[PDB]
Amino acid sequence: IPITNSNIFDDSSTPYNVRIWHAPTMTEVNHILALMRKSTLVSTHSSWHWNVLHTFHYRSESDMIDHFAAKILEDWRQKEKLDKGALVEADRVIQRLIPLSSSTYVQRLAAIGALYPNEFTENVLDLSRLSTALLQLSDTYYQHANDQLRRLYRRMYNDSRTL
Amino acid sequence: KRYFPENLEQNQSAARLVSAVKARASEADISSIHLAIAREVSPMFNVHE
Amino acid sequence: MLQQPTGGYTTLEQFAFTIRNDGTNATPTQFLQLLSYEATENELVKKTIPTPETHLPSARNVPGNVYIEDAITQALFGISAQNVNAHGYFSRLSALALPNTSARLGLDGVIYNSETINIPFYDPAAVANFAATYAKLGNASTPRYRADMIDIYAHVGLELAGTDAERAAGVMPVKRAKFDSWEGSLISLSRDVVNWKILAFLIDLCSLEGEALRAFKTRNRDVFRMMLFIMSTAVAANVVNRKVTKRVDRVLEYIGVNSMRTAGRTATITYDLSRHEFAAKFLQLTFTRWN
Amino acid sequence: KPIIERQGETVDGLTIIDTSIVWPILCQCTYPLVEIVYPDPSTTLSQSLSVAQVLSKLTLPDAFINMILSGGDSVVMRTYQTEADDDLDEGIRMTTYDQYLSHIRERLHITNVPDPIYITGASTPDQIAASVQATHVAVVLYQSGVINGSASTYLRENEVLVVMPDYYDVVSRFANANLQMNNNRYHESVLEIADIFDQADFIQTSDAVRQLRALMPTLSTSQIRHAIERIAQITTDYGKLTLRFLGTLTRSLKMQNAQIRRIRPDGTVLRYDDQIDIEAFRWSRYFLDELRLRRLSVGLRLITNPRIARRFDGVRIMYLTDDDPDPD
Amino acid sequence: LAGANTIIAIMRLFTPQGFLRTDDLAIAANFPRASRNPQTYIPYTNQRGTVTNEFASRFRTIVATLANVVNERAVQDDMQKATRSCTKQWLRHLETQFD
Amino acid sequence: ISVARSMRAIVNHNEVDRPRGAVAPSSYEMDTGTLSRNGDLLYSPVA
Repeated sequence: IPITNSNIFDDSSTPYNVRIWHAPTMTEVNHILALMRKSTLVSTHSSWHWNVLHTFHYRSESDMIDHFAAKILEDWRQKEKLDKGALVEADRVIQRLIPLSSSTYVQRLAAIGALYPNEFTENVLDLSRLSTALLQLSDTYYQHANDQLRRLYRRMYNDSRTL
Repeated sequence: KRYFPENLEQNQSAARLVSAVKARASEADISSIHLAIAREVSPMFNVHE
Repeated sequence: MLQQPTGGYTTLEQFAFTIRNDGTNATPTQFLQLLSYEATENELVKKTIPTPETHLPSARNVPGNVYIEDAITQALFGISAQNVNAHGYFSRLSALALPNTSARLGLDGVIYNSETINIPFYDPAAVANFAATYAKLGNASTPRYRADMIDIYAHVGLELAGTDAERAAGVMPVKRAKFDSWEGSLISLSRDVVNWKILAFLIDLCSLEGEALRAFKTRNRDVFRMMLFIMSTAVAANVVNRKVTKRVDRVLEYIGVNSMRTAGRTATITYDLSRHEFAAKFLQLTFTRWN
Repeated sequence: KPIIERQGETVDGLTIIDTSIVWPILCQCTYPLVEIVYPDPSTTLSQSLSVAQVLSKLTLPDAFINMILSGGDSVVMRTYQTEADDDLDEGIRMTTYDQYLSHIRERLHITNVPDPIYITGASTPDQIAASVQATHVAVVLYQSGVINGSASTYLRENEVLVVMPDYYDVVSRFANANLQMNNNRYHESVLEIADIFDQADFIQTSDAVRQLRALMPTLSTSQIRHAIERIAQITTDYGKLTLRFLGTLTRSLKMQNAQIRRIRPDGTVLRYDDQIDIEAFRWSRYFLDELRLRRLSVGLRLITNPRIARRFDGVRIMYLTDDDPDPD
Repeated sequence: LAGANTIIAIMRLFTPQGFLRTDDLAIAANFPRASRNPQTYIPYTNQRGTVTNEFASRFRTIVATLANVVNERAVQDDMQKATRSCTKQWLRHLETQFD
Repeated sequence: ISVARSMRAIVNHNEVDRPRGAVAPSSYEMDTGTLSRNGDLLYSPVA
């Protein structure tokens, strides 16, 4: 199924298209996710809606990092309340997307988000251009890693397949 | 002759590049070739340029 | 009509697993000493292994007799290119799983319908338990049954290259294993380990009891760490060989982490898509029995 | 040579696109609608297996000689004999940064190799070891502030040739016990690409082919060209009609260790990526077949057996006359 | 230079290849030389490997770096941009003829 | 010289047994070993 962009008058072409596989049992999921390697650029995330696995399919590489960041942002938040202790309504537990077959930027972008580096804020975080401003923070976090921190961030970069 | 072709030239886009190499071609004169190999070792008295 | 004294068919000289290298023939134990390894920092942690499903496939009626043994090895360590094999007479095994059956399993590696004249076969009572576990290998490519071709490999690398100091904690650092070689190497061990009589081993695992299972696992934890090494180079990402002055080393990229396509191509043994499902179904089934 | 390229060529108006062809489609032509015919698959499937069979046996001889060769070559380095001259080959060898930029740097991008590092000076006698580990080949870069005698002794049996950007003088960048190092007492020879790599299907490596290659009379580009030429005539097809229609009357592309890669938007050959590139484009296998590469393995044993080699070298002249007819 | 490093790099492509040799078969036979010391250039050695020929490869490197200067020159025209492409069918053809 | 050998002088001597430099066939030119399932050629056990 093709997803439409948020606005009604923004009649442009869609960034990505979502896909729904037939998969009942557990030993099934393991098949689609493994066969899902060696295939352009695709993404899944942690849990699922209706209990049926559904992956994302991006058009052009560039139009991946701008969606992959729009989610990593709204998940640094769900772990703000779950860190202080509060009955959170929203469901997925971990919103952060998972890069299956993917490029190279999304790697350096996947690891930086996984280990929750940000602190609080709440100053009407700019929704547009959030992509690059987050990717800039990724680099400078590395220019500080005291061996031990470096060791891990260089691993999740090199791995990038497990949440 | 066989300088610049790789062939399939004479073309419309090549037309400019074709004439540039053509107005640079030296003719295979037996004596002119020998004079280049000989000037390499022979002593001179006039400052040629 | 051989029998086991609870020493097992492996406590016999009839069939013994020996690799040929070094200009003479040697036992697996002598070989493995050459495998020296370091670390590259990607932690390969031991997961849990999910139990298999009890349902046994049906051995569709078949006249004649297939070499059940052949295929078991011809898939795992098969060297010569093996085409799709997800299909086949691969479950005639289950026809031995029931109590009173006449179908017998000979030596050499065949499955006769009726015991015939002049053919030595394993004991009809201890071949029953071997089936109620391995006939389950019939459904290896049925959707909703196949094992997972990723996590088991973590289990595999902790076996042939895991110093005990590590396994006792369940976690180890990804290793890069290099031994010293000769010519064909990796391909030569395959053409070698293929004809080994694997059935002469697996039968022992499902019968021999605690007395002669603790003693069995001690003398054979090496015949296992041999048919586990070759089965591993069919997965590794690289096979590039380092050079000394006159010496040659067969560095293997990442033992214990599973990729999807062979580093060998031409240099080593190669798997196929239909075989990736198969190796996961074997490796999963066997580990529960072993460990 | 790029695939999709607008070079000066026409396939006879098949490169010349033309509009104005839309007018017959609307007001001239008639269609079957306003019984249908379905074409047989066998007649179009036959044309494919033909134009695909002609292609394989076309470049077959070409790729073969380019495999027995390609073993390795060149890279002129000098080894500085250190010690009380108890050697003609010590091991402290080195080349220029110049020779390295046209022979070693290209092969190190076909195989995805991290670096290699820089010696620099005051570097540990295991930093060379730490690099060569993930490099697969022995090589380190340059030297600035003269290195210690601890590291200097290491790069001798481990070879690991050090590339120098300069060559004016070398005995300024080593601290030593003072024997043979004086910009002299060095013998300069040639190295091998058949030595400093030997990957799986990348570079041909075997003592059966190594011994074979060390016999020929120093080939040029013309000697090796007439080689992949005499081997052509030494060995209706709907395809023979097309083998002629084709431009077989050229084929001038030096394909030593030819590989399939994708230049960026402009012109910089990318490293073999993973997710974006397909599978087969990893290695070349010298463009030979999978089964035909395995037959080569058994044939490489016949070509080196003690009984086939019947050419003998050296004959000693003497006058012993007296006969006892001996075949030996 | 600090900023003209690219002009110095494209310029050094004129450096000679061969060694200089002190000719002896003239001074050993007492031929009159102006000099004070009999010397000369060569000017480009000979074959050293089996199938390398470094002189041919040195030229290949020139063609490689001299290609980027042409494949960068931003032209303000249209067909003069089409002549920028049909120049490599001369820049590369010529390098093959050299080997 | 003479690497292609096998055997020589297939005649028996006037009065003695072996006629000097006589070679007997190699013990390998006369051994059919069965083929393996994966690999394809090998000799006999010897023990």
